[PDB]
Parts: sequence; C-alpha cells; structure tokens
Amino acid sequence: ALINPQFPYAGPVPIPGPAPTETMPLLNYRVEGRIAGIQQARQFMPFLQGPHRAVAEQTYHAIGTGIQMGQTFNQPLINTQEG
Amino acid sequence: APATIAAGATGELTMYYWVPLAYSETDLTGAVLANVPQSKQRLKLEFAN
Repeated sequence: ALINPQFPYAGPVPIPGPAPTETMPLLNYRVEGRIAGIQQARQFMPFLQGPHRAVAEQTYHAIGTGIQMGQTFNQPLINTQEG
Repeated sequence: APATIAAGATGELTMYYWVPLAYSETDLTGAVLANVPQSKQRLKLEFAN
C-alpha cells in the first residue's frame, strides 16, 4: 500500500455503506437417516480366490507287469590258453 | 430422428437417457445399495403419446 499526501486514502470505508440484506442465516439442518434394507449373505462372481495354473507339470500313473522268461544261444567252448 | 416426416411417410427415431443415482462413475454420492431381498426399486417411465 501507498498513501499519498495531500491526496490521502480515505481512512476507512465509512458509515455511508448500504446494508443490503439481513439474509445471513443458515438454518441448521435437522435430519434422521435410515439405510435398512435386508442384506443377504452372498454375492455371485465368476471367480474369486483362485490362483489358476499358468502351466501344469507333466503328471502320470504307473504300471508294470510280467514274468522272467527267455530263449538263449551260448558261445562255443574254446581251448584254454594259460593257467 | 428425421428432421421432417412428409405426408404419407413413416419416420424412425432412437433416443437414450441416462437416469443417474450415483453422481458419476467415480463419485458414488447418490448411489443406491440394493441387496435387500424382498424390497424392490421402481423406475417409472411415462412415455409420449
């Protein structure tokens, strides 16, 4: 702010002001609020809580069976070298 | 909607209205919790004639 003498800035907005209204009042709000609809315990989703496999491992079962059977052919006898 | 419908003609119109409960997609002020089975909502539509 600058004040300049001799033209000085009025020393106030004075008493000639026009009170325009008495509408100043905010009427307090008084209220009762009830949000009470029956609630049912459940919601349907496509899927909740699953941690789906991105790849599975290979998996398997097992079997064996049979017996011990055989047809054989042997090497001929040979002269013994030494000993 | 056709700008004009001439004598003897039939015009076809399409109109959409969004009836809001929630203020917007991100501001849920005004939304309605409807999970109370026996107690239904009502959306009354009064059409032109």
